[PDB]
Amino acid sequence: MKKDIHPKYEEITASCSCGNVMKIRSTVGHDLNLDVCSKCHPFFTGKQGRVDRFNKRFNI
Amino acid sequence: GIREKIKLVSSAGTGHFYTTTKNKRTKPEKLELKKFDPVVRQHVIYKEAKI
Amino acid sequence: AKLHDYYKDEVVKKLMTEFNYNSVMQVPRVEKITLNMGVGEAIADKKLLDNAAADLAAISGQKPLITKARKSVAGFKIRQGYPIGCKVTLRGERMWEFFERLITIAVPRIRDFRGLSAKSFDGRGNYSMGVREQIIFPEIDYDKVDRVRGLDITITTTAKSDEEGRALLAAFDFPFR
Amino acid sequence: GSTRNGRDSEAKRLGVKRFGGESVLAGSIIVRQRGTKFHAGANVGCGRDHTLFAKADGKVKFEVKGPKNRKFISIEAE
Amino acid sequence: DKKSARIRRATRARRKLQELGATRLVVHRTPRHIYAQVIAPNGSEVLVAASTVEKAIAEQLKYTGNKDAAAAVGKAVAERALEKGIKDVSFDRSGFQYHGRVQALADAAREAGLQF
Amino acid sequence: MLQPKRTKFRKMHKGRNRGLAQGTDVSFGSFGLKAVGRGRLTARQIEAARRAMTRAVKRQGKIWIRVFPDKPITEKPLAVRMGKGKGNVEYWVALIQPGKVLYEMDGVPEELAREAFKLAAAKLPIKTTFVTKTVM
RNA sequence: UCAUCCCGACUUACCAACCCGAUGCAAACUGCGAAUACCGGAGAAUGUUAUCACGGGAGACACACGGCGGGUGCUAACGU
RNA sequence: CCUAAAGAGUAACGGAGGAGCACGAAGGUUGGCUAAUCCUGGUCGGACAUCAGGAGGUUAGUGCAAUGGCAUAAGCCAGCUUGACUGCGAGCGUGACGGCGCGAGCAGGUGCGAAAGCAGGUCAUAGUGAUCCGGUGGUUCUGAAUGGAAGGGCCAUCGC
RNA sequence: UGCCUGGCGGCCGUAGCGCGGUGGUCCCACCUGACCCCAUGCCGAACUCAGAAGUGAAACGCCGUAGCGCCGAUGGUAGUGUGGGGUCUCCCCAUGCGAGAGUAGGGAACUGCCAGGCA
RNA sequence: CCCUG
RNA sequence: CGGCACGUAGCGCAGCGGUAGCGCACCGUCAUGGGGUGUCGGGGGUCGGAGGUUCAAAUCCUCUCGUGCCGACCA
Ligand SMILES: [Mg+2]
Ligand SMILES: [Mg+2]
Ligand SMILES: [Mg+2]
Ligand SMILES: [Mg+2]
Ligand SMILES: [Mg+2]
Ligand SMILES: [Mg+2]
Ligand SMILES: [Mg+2]
Ligand SMILES: [Mg+2]
Ligand SMILES: [Mg+2]
Ligand SMILES: [Mg+2]
Ligand SMILES: [Mg+2]
Ligand SMILES: [Mg+2]
Ligand SMILES: [Mg+2]
Ligand SMILES: [Mg+2]
Ligand SMILES: [Mg+2]
Ligand SMILES: [Mg+2]
Ligand SMILES: [Mg+2]
Ligand SMILES: [Mg+2]
Ligand SMILES: [Mg+2]
Ligand SMILES: [Mg+2]
Ligand SMILES: [Zn+2]
Repeated sequence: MKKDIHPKYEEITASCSCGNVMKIRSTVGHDLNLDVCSKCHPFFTGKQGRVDRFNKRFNI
Repeated sequence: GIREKIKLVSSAGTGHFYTTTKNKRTKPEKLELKKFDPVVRQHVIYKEAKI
Repeated sequence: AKLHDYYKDEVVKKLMTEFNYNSVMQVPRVEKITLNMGVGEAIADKKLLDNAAADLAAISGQKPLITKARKSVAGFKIRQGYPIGCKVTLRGERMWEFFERLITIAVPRIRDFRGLSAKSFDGRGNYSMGVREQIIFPEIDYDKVDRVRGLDITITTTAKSDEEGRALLAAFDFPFR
Repeated sequence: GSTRNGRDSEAKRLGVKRFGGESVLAGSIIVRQRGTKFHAGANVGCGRDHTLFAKADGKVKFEVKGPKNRKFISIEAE
Repeated sequence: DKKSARIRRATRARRKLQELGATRLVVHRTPRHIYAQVIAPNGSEVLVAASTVEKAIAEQLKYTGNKDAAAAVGKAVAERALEKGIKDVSFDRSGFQYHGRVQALADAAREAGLQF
Repeated sequence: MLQPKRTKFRKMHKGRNRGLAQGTDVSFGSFGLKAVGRGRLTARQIEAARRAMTRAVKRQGKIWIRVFPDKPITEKPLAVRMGKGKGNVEYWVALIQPGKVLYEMDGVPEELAREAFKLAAAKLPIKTTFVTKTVM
């Protein structure tokens, strides 16, 4: 750490739409509104045929 | 070939000069060096002057 | 910092459990995390290097090296010592805050995200990864960017092998696929 | 026909001037060389073209020393 | 590694002093302790030695790796070198930067009587 | 016609051919043609001898050529005064001392190998002889 | 050759980088290395000081062959 | 560089290459650092641009040819500077000579370093030209009856 | 007096690599923090400072082990000075010197001063 | 400018 | 035999450390009943071959095999 060359850097609150709040030390200044966090991504949660469509299509 | 001779004359006013070579194509600015002057016995500013 | 607390409080003894070591500092640590961005078009325009350096300062919270060419290469029209990249190195609480930023913001924001490759290790336990669009990063805002840009990330650790490194990253729940 | 060769330089008179066991005066040249083929030991100076000279009177004496097996020239004072 | 790097740093000064043939005040610094030896120009025989591992220093000093440690061991090595009768030694930082503990050592020796 | 693919220098001193050769042992194969006299061998002589060996034996066994013409020989063209520069390179030789195993061969019956070596020796310009692999 | 968008699957009339094992060569190669030679010191004998310095006078600066080490030439020349 | 025969030297219209410069930093010191090449991983990026790790150990580098050097680096980076100083010089090498070169130390002043110390150019060896005749600046040293001056001398330097 | 550890040397591979094992009371190293002394062409990575919770993991030291590197005979061979000789491009004899390579074998260093811990 | 016999 | 001049698209020619250029020609469309001329719009080159330095070679060097020129004289 020098002085007076690094970009300006304070604590920031961020809020994800799944009801999540977290506490992140950053540079943009203003607080963050987040689309998706690690607690609600489909991959992270884990939530991520021809004969059957033929039978359901042309069932006899 | 392109380096040409210059004389560094003293600022002590005694008319004493060293002589060097300089590349004026690369560096148009003059040359000032604190070097020894034998008649005033002091290290004094020698500045560039033409031959 | 809270990731470091998570490390020191649970990850070390978990590593102890499944690896049956003799030392709590046989349990591996993260040696350094360095961020590179090769801006090789600086020979076309040195100013976009300055814009890119500002962007990498924005993500890093840290002034970057403007790194120059090691040896002149004919094919890319570069001379030795020509500034063609930007880099930072991150250590300590900066590891932990930036790693928190990554694992809790950036990888949810990857466009068409399906997890990271576990085969990205270099054979010595150190991990590397490539980000294509820095706009997934909230440290930079949308309409003030000039060009689409990417970067690459390396986490160098003291782990002696790839299974060691992937076990450590799975302890940090790094999204392998 | 014609030749592209035919050039040479004057020989530089290199080599050891004062061999092992000489009595030397101060400032006498021991070895003229290109580079430190022989290195300077005690009471021996290495002039700017790597010329080894005796800084003091005495008897000149060759050795091999060091971890890399280099030849050193010293002056054992009489 | 760091030990071989420090040896590589110190080698130039050590061979310069060995060619000049002056008595050497060599410092060695560890995170916990510091050691100082005044040794003969032959490079094989010590004259005096003083270190923070000695009881007669560690009993009155609190911690052995600080400026107070450096100043005390410099004072101590200074009077033992004077009573052995040297008065003239050349410093040997042994690859450590002339700063902090090594600087405090040299200042302690210089104020307590050695000239270098 | 054997020749090095590239060399450090285009011309070479005349030199001398003193001493006795090493490589005096059959190394790879079993049956060898070994020099007894002393002299040079032109790459053309090597090629002619090798052709005689291979087409006498009719492609059985295997042939090792234990010499290589590395030495360039100059010749000054005719009606040219002495001096005015070393002559141009003309052909390549191999300096062969006594006791040099010149040719070597394997996989062939003894009488056939002896006959093929007889044709080879007839093409060679120097004294040769037949040698047999010894276990030491 | 099979499939021929990425992919990919076969055989080599074959050619072969690195490394390993083994055999050579080098005036402009040396991880080795003589005999001689050369410098210096000590010692005995021998030599009409044979050694060095300074001064007077020159001549000579077209060499030849033979031995050994070589360049060049054709390891040709009573060649160079 | 070889020929050149293990001191020096040694010829040919013998065998191969270079120079007629460059640099006020590419010099002085102080402090720090270590290369080529290959493999693995990774966004554009591909065989080769940047990064990380590993092997390797100078196969790199040296302002420019080759040889001999160089890790204590002479190689790379940064800070501060002008010793690329002035008058000398024990002694020595090398030349037929003109000359050329190394040089501890002394006196004056300086730079770097906390100091010991180092510095009278660059890793060394090429990058050059006698003398005459003049030109420029300083120095009363001389100055054709005397005072000056011109001219001349000395020192610095310029023109093949 | 003995063992272990650190520093400085002697010596410069018989001493260096590799493989296996072993050590932390002390020492050493890793280490814990660093707004401060200082420092990073960014990073307390290095360097520096303030300490001593944990670890001998890495490092380092020690021990064993020839898979190597290394050393290395006796004799022989090559070469060569001097004198002679031949079938004289090259060799031989008398005599003096005598390699390099290789083989048997050796070899997992030895040692000085001071300081510290234990007995 | 030319227009296969 | 010795120099010295050049090997660039199918042809003729420029360019002689970082870029390959001009004309004729070929192709496609217009104009014509049709051809030519004309008009519009394109493309095309291991830079003779090989290997050396350099970050890089058409340009710098060496050799190479082609074609041209000038001398191969006193006896
Ligand atoms: Mg004459
Ligand atoms: Mg003559
Ligand atoms: Mg003669
Ligand atoms: Mg004759
Ligand atoms: Mg010689
Ligand atoms: Mg000789
Ligand atoms: Mg002579
Ligand atoms: Mg240094
Ligand atoms: Mg330098
Ligand atoms: Mg330099
Ligand atoms: Mg130079
Ligand atoms: Mg007058
Ligand atoms: Mg008058
Ligand atoms: Mg005047
Ligand atoms: Mg630390
Ligand atoms: Mg261990
Ligand atoms: Mg031997
Ligand atoms: Mg061992
Ligand atoms: Mg017509
Ligand atoms: Mg006539
Ligand atoms: Zn969420």
